[PDB]
Amino acid sequence: LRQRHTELEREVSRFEDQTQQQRQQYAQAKESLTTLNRLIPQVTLLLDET
Amino acid sequence: LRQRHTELEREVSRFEDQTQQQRQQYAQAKESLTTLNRLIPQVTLLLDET
Amino acid sequence: RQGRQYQAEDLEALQNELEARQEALSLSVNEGGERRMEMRQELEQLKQK
Amino acid sequence: RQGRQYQAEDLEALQNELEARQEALSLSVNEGGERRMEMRQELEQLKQK
Repeated sequence: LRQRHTELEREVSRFEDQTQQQRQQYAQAKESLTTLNRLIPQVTLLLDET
Repeated sequence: LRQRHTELEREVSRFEDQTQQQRQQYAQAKESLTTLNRLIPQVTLLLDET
Repeated sequence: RQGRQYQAEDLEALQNELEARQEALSLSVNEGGERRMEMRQELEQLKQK
Repeated sequence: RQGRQYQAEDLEALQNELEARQEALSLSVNEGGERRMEMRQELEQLKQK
């Protein structure tokens, strides 16, 4: 059970690492998507590269 | 523990309902925001009601 | 569709409002599911017991 | 800021992909939370044992 606890702690660490990494990364991704869909949600088409 | 099962099921039903409605309305509001910044992301300025 | 005329002449501000709503979406769901999810685990535990 | 010159000529596909990645955000976060809390309950069981 102590070995189980050690492995469970390792698993807690792994979950925390994954959740952090993913939430931060996808938060920056969300920010980038928001910037695109705010500033240039097909505003480029309005520009149309005319 | 079976009485606890019953009460837990009641709580789950309540939360499930609330989450379903909340997510539906907020998804609709999100979709409204997307329609705004997609059809009229300040495209009204180009329209300009001239 | 949402609002009936709802100041469509200059609706900029509303988008920002929706942003808050959008945020409140995640929260409002993230907690909700978690709660039920929590009890689901407990439910399983109860069943096992 | 993201990329350096990143298909600005046509970026809608990228917007869609990032939407998919936000869906991934939701799924991944919920999955991590459920698993970690379930295995925390397991930790508690192991402790009592």
